[PDB]
Amino acid sequence: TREKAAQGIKAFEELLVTKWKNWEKALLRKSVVSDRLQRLLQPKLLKLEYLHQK
DNA sequence: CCGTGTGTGTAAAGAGTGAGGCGTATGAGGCTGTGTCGGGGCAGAGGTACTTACCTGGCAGGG
Repeated sequence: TREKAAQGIKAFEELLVTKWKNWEKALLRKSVVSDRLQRLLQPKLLKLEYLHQK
């Protein structure tokens, strides 16, 4: 299995394709939005906390 | 008269929840012990009609 993984190979699990469900699309939209917000907020939150501690 | 454009069977995926049994984990029980801490009483400050009597306002005199 080592030799087969090397030289490249596609195991059966890695080839499974599941058709995307309607609700998964909304879930991904909400996920992207929320994580973009968190990444934008973390810097300002740390800035504010540092200012308060100062 | 042979092109093609649409239907159809029926189990095969595709999810989509849902269910059931089993196996592991937990508990409860005295026991005995030892540090500790919330706890839970524990009392405690500390905040219907008629008649008679009594009181008040008024006008009156007195000095």
